Amino acid sequence: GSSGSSGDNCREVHLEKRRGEGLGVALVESGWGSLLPTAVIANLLHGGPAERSGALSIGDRLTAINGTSLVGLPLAACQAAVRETKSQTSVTLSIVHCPPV
Repeated sequence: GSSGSSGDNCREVHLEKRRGEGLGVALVESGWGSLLPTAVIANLLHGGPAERSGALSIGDRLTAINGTSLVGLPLAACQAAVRETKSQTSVTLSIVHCPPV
């Protein structure tokens, strides 16, 4: 049925880049958390396929890319996976969508 319940709090953001086009994203290693670290956007290329979106901005925490659960993996992994997209003409970024306290 229509899967919809308090469990997964994220936002799927698909993009359209050119074959071999730099995604235009900069992630780093974060400590904040409970058991494992998270992927936090350190910097973004003001003028890329990811930024052009407007929603994805420095800070947001990445969870996966094009269907690649990165949550848990070290920054290196995310840095190696985020690069692959370069060749791809599409990019699906999924970050956390927490409510405005």
